[PDB]
Amino acid sequence: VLRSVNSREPSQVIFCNRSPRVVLPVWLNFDGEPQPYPTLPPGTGRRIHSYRGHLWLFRDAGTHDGLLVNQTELFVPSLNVQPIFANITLPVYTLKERCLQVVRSLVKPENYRRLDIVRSLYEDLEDHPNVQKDLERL
Amino acid sequence: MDVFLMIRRHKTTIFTDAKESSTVFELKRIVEGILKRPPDEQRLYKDDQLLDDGKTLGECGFTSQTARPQAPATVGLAFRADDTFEALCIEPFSSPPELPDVMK
Amino acid sequence: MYVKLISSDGHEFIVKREHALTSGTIKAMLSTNEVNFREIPSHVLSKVCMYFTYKVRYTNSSTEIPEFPIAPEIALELLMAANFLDC
Ligand SMILES: CNC(=O)[C@@H]1C[C@@H](O)CN1C(=O)Cc1cc(C)no1
Repeated sequence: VLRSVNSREPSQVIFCNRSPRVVLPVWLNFDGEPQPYPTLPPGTGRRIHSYRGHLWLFRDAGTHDGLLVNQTELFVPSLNVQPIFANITLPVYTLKERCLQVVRSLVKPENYRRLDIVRSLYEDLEDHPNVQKDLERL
Repeated sequence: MDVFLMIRRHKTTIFTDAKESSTVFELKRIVEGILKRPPDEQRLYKDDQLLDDGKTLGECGFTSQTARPQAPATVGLAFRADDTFEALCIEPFSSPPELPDVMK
Repeated sequence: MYVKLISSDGHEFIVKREHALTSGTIKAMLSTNEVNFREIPSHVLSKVCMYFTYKVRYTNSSTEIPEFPIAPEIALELLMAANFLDC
């Protein structure tokens, strides 16, 4: 359902990483399958040849944390009036999600069950961000 | 330009923002509205340095670069009992526990 | 106006009412301009208050949002407070 339109209409795009994260650009192919593209280091940009109606999303390359592009989740290349700017930024994560990111970055998944915290938190830590789960949408 | 602060005295912390162009006196009027103590019964500090009333927050070193929402700058506050100002004293926050075996 | 958030160790944090209302749990606790947190120490509660300012400053901003920093030593306890407050 959430997939790229096969328009065959070229659209020049600039991916601008305005985040402190290494960015993984993800293209949703014609079958709705997430296709990863080369990573973007923190303060860098990239010119990419894309197409009108194509669907893109951006995640942190190492942890898969969700990022924003032009203040929303999905980027759709439009008609070049020249190139379309894709401003990738950190969202304002909730304090809980931000904490889970830090705890996950320090503790190996085998050891989440060794932390002195409520049971519901072990499940929240194990429920890592994921493109597939995010694809609902809906 | 907004500057983000922590006004601290003993075990009291006020989280507030002000303009870089606003004065030390204007900050004392903010403290007045909250703590109910007039500006003449107040002394403001940047570390151990007493701040002059007519000086702007920017001139006192509170800039957008250093007085951020996620990392606000500390302003020390001292009250006068009568007569005689009390020494500047800020109670430190609690100590975090030792990092658990799995985090190090 | 302002509200007072008191830590388990007696530190009193005075924040703007609008900033504290960001927490649904706090909003419920005030509905009496003081909230006592018998389980949240000051090194955690001070960071919660920085989060409120960070959230209000950067929500619907369009510019560049910086990372909200969390020292590894504070992470576990901040996570537990965030989970309780639904921050
Ligand atoms: C170097 N550029 C790319 O890989 C872009 C990015 C994305 O739009 C899919 N894509 C393709 O070429 C795949 C494709 C060809 C045609 C024709 N329609 O789609």
